[PDB]
Amino acid sequence: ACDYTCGSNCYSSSDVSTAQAAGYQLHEDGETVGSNSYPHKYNNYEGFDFSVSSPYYEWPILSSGDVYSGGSPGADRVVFNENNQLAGVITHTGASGNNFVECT
Ligand SMILES: Nc1nc2c(ncn2[C@@H]2O[C@H](CO)[C@@H](OP(=O)(O)O)[C@H]2O)c(=O)[nH]1
Ligand SMILES: [Ca+2]
Repeated sequence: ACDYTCGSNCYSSSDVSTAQAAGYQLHEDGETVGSNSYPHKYNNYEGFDFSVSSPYYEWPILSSGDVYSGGSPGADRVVFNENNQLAGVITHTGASGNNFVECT
């Protein structure tokens, strides 16, 4: 069974924790990756009821199981805070335009 389901993509906790770690590392180092420069702040315009505090940061998680290193980030994201706390897993799948919805 999936720990997180983003549209048709299925993630375990281990996929999440690996993505997140990659992301937080760049963050800590003040480096970015991709044309969209990940990781970058997540404003929470959506108003998700996250249980950890802001600031929030978004980082792609890939259905391939690989760590994001550039190119298309797909639709799914991990959201972490300043404390390397998992805020949640979100996606553009099933959300209009460029909005997000949560993975279930
Ligand atoms: N929809 C949305 N986009 C945000 C938010 N904070 C920053 N953005 C950025 O604005 C861009 C337009 O959605 C996004 O790129 P991305 O979602 O394709 O990765 C996202 O990184 C937020 O709270 N909601
Ligand atoms: Ca996996």
